[PDB]
Amino acid sequence: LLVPKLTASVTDGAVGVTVDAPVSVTAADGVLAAVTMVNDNGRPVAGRLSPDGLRWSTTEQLGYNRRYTLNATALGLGGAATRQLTFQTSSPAHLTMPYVMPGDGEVVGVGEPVAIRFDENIADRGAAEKAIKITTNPPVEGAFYWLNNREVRWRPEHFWKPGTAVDVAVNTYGVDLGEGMFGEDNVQTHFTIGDEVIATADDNTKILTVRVNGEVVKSMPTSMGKDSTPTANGIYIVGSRYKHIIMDSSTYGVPVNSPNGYRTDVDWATQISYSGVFVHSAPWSVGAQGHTNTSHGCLNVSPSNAQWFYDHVKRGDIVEVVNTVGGTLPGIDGLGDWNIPWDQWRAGNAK
Ligand SMILES: C[C@@H]1[C@H]([C@H](C=O)[C@@H](C)O)N=C(C(=O)O)[C@@H]1SCC(=O)OC1CCCCC1
Repeated sequence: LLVPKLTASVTDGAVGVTVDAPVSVTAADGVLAAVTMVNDNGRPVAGRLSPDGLRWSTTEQLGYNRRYTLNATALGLGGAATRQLTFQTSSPAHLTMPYVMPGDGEVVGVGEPVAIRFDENIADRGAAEKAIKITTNPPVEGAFYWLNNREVRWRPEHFWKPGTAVDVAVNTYGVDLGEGMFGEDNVQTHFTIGDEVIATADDNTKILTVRVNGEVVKSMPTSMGKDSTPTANGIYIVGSRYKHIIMDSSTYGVPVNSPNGYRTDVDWATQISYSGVFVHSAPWSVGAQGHTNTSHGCLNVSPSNAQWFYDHVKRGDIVEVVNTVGGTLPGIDGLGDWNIPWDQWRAGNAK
């Protein structure tokens, strides 16, 4: 007859045990008769034993900077075996919390990237990407690209197909993200791609044309950026929308008392770049809309068309600006991700 054997997922005397996975104990040639795990001061850790008695596992989150002691006894026909193991978990220098966009259960447009923003700089971008699990249905190829030291984006080559489910599991708890920085917790979100909505502003006609699944539903006279402060050409992702908002130039880097500065309250404003480009109500330029450019870069439209845009365009929908005398919107604006060529995006920048 054989004496039972105990196998644990940790070793006695281990340090830096990562807390991104449960701790388990398994019995062979016998079953687990007693398993307890206790922290540095007596408190039991929640666990569960399998019905067949062969495997025990922790069932709650294990902590950073803990000294745990595991006691297990296996019994079989051939006798008994008991082991005691003590180990120490990861000791982070710092924690970082991820924040994910878009919201859980939201329906968004075909241009919405997966966004994960950490509240600290990430030293090991590769470890962060490896810890993020993206599921798509129908499955589509996508890739990670960093906009800055804190925020990474994931998207396909082309705009999402309507009806696509997207699941984002940010499994950063217990993960070393470089230089002693560990994930504060896991986060999760799930969203769905809705109708294809692409609004094109053509400087040659000064009309913003809204197409839904390829059909024109709206044609808005617009006044874009004057020659000296033009609207950049390119693909813009629709972000947040406001029934009214105070536009403060210092938010976007420019003092109000400055020459190019401003602080003005405007109605029905849909944001389309982090640099502060909005579609919004401009009752003062209705005469110019459809004829001449007069703005600081915004897409000025009529009050009723701005409210229409607010009501009918959603986060993740697309605005494309073409034929202006401006440059191209920066790929790393915040809402300019589609201006980065796919070969460059797919190659990534985790180094
Ligand atoms: C600055 C605002 C905004 C801008 C994007 O272009 C932000 C979002 O970066 N677009 C504007 C525009 O209308 O083009 C404003 S101009 C600020 C002002 O002095 O407002 C008065 C001027 C005209 C008379 C009534 C308001």
